[PDB]
Amino acid sequence: DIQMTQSPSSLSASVGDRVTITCRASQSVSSSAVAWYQQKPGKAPKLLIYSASSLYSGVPSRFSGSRSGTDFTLTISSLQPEDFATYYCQQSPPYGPITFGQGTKVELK
Amino acid sequence: PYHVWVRVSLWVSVVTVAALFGWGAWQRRWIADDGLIVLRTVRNLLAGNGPVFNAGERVEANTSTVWSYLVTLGGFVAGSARLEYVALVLALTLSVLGVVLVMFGTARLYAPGLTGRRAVFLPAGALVYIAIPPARDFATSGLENGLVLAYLGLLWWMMVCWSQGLRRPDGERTSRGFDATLAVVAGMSVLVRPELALIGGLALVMMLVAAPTWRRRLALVVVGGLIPVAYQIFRMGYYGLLVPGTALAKDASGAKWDQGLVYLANFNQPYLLWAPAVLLIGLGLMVLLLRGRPWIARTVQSPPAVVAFMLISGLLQAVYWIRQGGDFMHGRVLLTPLFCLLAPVAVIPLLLPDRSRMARGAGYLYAGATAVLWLAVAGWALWAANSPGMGADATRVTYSGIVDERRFYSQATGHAHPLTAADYLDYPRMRAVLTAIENTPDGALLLPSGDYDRWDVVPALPPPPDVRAAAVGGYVGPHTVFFTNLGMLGMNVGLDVRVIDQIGLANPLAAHTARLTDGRIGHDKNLFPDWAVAEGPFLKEPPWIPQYLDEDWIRQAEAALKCPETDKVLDAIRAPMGFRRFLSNVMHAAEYTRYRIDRVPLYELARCGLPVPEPVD
Amino acid sequence: EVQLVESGGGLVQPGGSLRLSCAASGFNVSSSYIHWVRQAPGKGLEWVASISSYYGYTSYADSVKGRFTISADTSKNTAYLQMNSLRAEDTAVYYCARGYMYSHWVYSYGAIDYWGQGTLVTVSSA
Ligand SMILES: CCCCCCCC/C=C/CCCCCCCC(=O)O[C@H](COC(=O)CCCCCCCCCCCCCCC)COP(=O)(O)OCCN
Repeated sequence: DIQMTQSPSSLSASVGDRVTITCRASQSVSSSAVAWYQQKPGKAPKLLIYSASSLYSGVPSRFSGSRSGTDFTLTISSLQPEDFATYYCQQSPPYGPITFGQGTKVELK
Repeated sequence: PYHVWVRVSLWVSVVTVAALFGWGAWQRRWIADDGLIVLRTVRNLLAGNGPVFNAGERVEANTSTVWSYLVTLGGFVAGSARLEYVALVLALTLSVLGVVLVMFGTARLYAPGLTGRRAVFLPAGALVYIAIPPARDFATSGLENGLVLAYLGLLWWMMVCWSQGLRRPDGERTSRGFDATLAVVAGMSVLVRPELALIGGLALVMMLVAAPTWRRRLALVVVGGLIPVAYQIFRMGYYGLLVPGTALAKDASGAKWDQGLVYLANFNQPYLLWAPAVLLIGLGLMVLLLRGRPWIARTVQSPPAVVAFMLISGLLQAVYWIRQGGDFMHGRVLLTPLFCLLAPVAVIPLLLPDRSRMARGAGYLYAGATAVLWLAVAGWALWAANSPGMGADATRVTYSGIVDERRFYSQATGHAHPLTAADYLDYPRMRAVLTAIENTPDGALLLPSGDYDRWDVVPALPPPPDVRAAAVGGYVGPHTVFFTNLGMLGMNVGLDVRVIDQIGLANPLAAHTARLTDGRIGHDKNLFPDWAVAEGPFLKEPPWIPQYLDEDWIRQAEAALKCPETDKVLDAIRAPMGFRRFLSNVMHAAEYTRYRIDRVPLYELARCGLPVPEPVD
Repeated sequence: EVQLVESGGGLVQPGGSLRLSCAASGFNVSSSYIHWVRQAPGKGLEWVASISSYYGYTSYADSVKGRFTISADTSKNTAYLQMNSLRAEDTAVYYCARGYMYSHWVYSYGAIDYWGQGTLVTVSSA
């Protein structure tokens, strides 16, 4: 069984700041199929990052991802007021089961 | 042996039909992808390797057993290296011969009742069949449709003669040679097509009914089925199965009536097939009244029985194909029942009614209705010949899988008449495979690439020293190609390159897998490429494989392939052939036929009872 | 435009049965992967089941392995999920989604492209 531990759980940031979120796995992640999602309260999630380093079509350039070995990181630079949501890290082999992480929430102050 | 106008009329009518049909089949010249799969087996057989798709395995890929050997004989006689022309010529000749045979057989049915009368013969059911555009599409492809037409025409003529032959010359129905010939012809039906057996076997039963004693019944049953029994023994000994293998790959679960009804509606709606049926039924029920409105052995061998036999055969074939689920082609599998149903009305007589039934003006009005009905049928045929066809939905994958293959492959390539394998080099992934093979002297496994229209390469293990040097004309490694369309690749790559598919037409591993989900007709049961990587002399590590393959799955499949029961089935078709191999294959064919494996390697391991390999990490 | 429309859901007695449907537009279900995902109130996301019609492959989670069933009807471009023996802790909003595939062949990136709106199922009663 693969488990992902996402940290931290709540971030306090203001407009025009830098935000980093780290998702950590346990076993081998040679799949490198970590993807990041965004969900606003009462809506369906949106894809941002795929293959742990690749940016989806239509997503602004502020979003970035990096693979620090077993650690994975999402980066946002100079956040706008329309970026306060909940984010999820996900892992999946080519056919294998999907595993999500514990979401993180960002507030404004 | 009748009057002059009856003799000439029939003749000219026959000629007319033949001519038109020939022209209709020359303006639509093509060869299907499925027609190029027979030619690879023919090439292997003429090369000295045997009736196989690939040199190292004994797998049956042809479901006709008569078309393949006929084409092999034709290609042996013809010293030219081109085999598409042989198929073209044979298909054309067989189709024309079948139509002529059925017309001539139907004429003798009506001949006895025309003695001392003035009448003419007119083509009714022959024109209707050749007016349908898909009938002329499949009159020249690489399939065995013309063989079926010729066989059915010969059987119809022979059965009509047998039924009318009752004259009691010497207390016997007919001669013994005719009976033996008819029995052999009837028994030869299973080899041509399997489902055709229900026709031929039925005929056999009728003969068994009319025999006077048990001795004649035993003689007939022994003579009728010798060749099919011998070929069944050979197939069991050689291939190790009871079935060709393509039928083994599919794992049916029940009837599909809704898909069959959809297929029937799709066939009908372009051309409005109900109007000719209504008109021909009217003509048939009208011609019978003029002949007159009005123990088991005499009844079975009677002209009324053969008409019912033909109609029942057609209805049964239609029901079988509708229950099966249809096909993914526009009208391919519904042409044999149509040919069977139209046989009794292939030609109709027009004559002035007798004085002893209707007097003067009552006979002048009976011919007018027949003439008008024939004119209406001819008008329908002329309209339906120039029909656009299926429509602007035969180029994409719609909610149903039915498509028109001829236009699909005409637009897929850039040729209006794609007849040879050099015409198919313009398919989007065809020119790249040659360069991919030529750029890998040491061999590799070729897979479709998900980013572009080229191929992905998985290298093979390098040869050891003292084995690379000891090679004739240089060293060439093993090349394998994994794809879905085999004819164009098979007729191009060569006889030393292994060409495999995913459904299981030529893949022995994918034909022994079970079914979980129904899906689309014919494109629903595909094996993972990880199984292909697992078996083969190729590398299995992430620095040499694409990123869409799982290495844990590869290790699990490699560990699962060593099951003791899988090994026996594998060496049944790979060990060198001898005498003990033939006997062992005969004794164990039944259990090899009913053998299944699981798609997912982990569940296979669980079923067999083998330990799970450690994670690669 | 790609659309996924979901229907079927409500109150059911514990130990009851309820079926779910999802209609697809703009693509064929015969060449893409379909997933079901749920979200319990005040909780995160959780994968339920997946299907592939091109390969004949079906997969389930360990919690609902023996009681749920996912199929596909390619004639109508619809996917189904039968739910039996619904214990009271199976109440959540259920989503249907599509996988992100390669352009020129049937391979997956391991991610999800398009998400449906959702249909909540309450498996409690009384
Ligand atoms: C259409 C689907 C049918 C399925 C169900 C099975 C039905 C089986 C019924 C048939 C048996 C009874 C009718 C046929 C027998 C007619 C008599 C016959 O063949 O005689 C012969 C008459 O000449 C013939 O061959 C004409 C008889 C057949 C005419 C009707 C043709 C049937 C086909 C039309 C319907 C198909 C058109 C629609 C196409 C989709 C001569 O024999 P004889 O020496 O005169 O001795 C007999 C005494 N008259």
